[PDB]
Amino acid sequence: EDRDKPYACDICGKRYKNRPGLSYHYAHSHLA
Ligand SMILES: [Zn+2]
Repeated sequence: EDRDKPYACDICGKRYKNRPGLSYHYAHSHLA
């Protein structure tokens, strides 16, 4: 599945199949 969903958020570990999916999570998650 690290083949199918090779990208991951460094804070929560959520896995993503595509970079734009992670990009959106990264932009808006885990903020004050
Ligand atoms: Zn995260």
